[PDB]
Amino acid sequence: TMNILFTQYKRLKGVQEDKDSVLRSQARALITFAGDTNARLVQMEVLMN
Amino acid sequence: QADLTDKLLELNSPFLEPHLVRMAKLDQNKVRYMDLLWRYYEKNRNFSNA
Repeated sequence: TMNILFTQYKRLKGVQEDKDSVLRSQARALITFAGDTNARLVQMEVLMN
Repeated sequence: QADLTDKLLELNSPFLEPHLVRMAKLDQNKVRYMDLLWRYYEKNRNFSNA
């Protein structure tokens, strides 16, 4: 689920800043859902900036 | 004013960063210039300031 998320996120990033923001928001939501979740969320946020 | 935020973000001018900072410090639309400068960071690989 997280991979599909980040893939759609890149699709939207590739309108740009908003796309990346929504991506990081989705990451943080899925993170709080399940720390490896949160670690992956923040690390992806840092990997996309 | 013209709301062409992208081209502004593309401007490679040495006055860009400080002007954005001064605007976000003195204007009443702190949100506007703040978000703008954050994006301006995210573009130039300037991660931490973003």
